[PDB]
Amino acid sequence: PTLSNITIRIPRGQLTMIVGQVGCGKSSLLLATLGEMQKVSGAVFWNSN
Ligand SMILES: Nc1ncnc2c1ncn2[C@@H]1O[C@H](COP(=O)(O)OP(=O)(O)OP(=O)(O)O)[C@@H](O)[C@H]1O
Repeated sequence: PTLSNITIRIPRGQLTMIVGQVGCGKSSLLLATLGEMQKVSGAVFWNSN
């Protein structure tokens, strides 16, 4: 695994400006959010209005 223990909840209309270092899981989360990263132990349920 290249990422774990991600516990963030964001309702709709929540502008969440992600900041971080040079290579500390910024774009990787941006891709894993869409579903392009293999998730091993994660409870994720995307839903909309
Ligand atoms: N799609 C991917 N598949 C495999 N490894 C990835 C993927 N995307 C990023 N990585 C790797 O995971 C690590 C985390 O990188 P990260 O996602 O933080 O990069 P970044 O935010 O684009 O970087 P930077 O701050 O330099 O712009 C790096 O070693 C990177 O090479």
